[PDB]
Amino acid sequence: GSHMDAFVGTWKLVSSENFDDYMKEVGVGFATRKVAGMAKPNMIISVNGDVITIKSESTFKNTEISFILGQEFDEVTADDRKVKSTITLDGGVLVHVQKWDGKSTTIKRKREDDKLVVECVMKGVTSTRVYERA
Ligand SMILES: O=C(O)c1ccccc1C(=O)[C@H]1c2ccccc2S[C@@H]1c1csc2ccccc12
Repeated sequence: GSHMDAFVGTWKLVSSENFDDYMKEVGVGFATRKVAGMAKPNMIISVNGDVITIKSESTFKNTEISFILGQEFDEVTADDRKVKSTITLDGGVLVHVQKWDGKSTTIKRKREDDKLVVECVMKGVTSTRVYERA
């Protein structure tokens, strides 16, 4: 077993705050913001050995990333950015940094009670997305 197994499972989005504003800051265009903003993704997190997989499934897009903590990888985001991603587990928080075009955004995922809370930050703008078990 591992600490990381607190995140494993199938999660459904229950609330969102400031996600349109976050996407604006990231540089997502109007039409993508509208359709992505309507998405209610389910997030499936699994671990096999050292490899963590996070899959997000919705009517907008289905995406999947697999990675080893601390080891950079190339990722194509749901909004079609080509980014360099590094994911670490710091003090029980999964911290995902994406770098592209001289820009950076950080996505933190934390357990809080029966929720999985996702905080996305792009410069000064934070979006909070709350998931519960499916
Ligand atoms: O939805 C989240 O909770 C989330 C948080 C951080 C990173 C990715 C996500 C996602 O799940 C992303 C995703 C992936 C597949 C299907 C639908 C969605 S909505 C969201 C997303 C759409 S454009 C964009 C542009 C920037 C960031 C997210 C996003």
